[PDB]
Amino acid sequence: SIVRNYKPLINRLKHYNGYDINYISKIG
Amino acid sequence: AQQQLNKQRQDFERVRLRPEQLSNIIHDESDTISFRSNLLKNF
Repeated sequence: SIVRNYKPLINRLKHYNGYDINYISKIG
Repeated sequence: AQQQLNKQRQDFERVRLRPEQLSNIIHDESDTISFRSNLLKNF
């Protein structure tokens, strides 16, 4: 027998406030 | 001959009051301050 483990979700922040402001700032 | 004195004054003042440009004019901070980069940093 083997156990099936579900490991919860750990994430790093992708955007700053829903947006990535580096690219937005370039284009702006 | 008061016109000759005036021409001399003009030649002197054109050299004296001429503004420097794209050169040793080097500015301090508060002139070369980027508002965009500070706004991004603070964001």
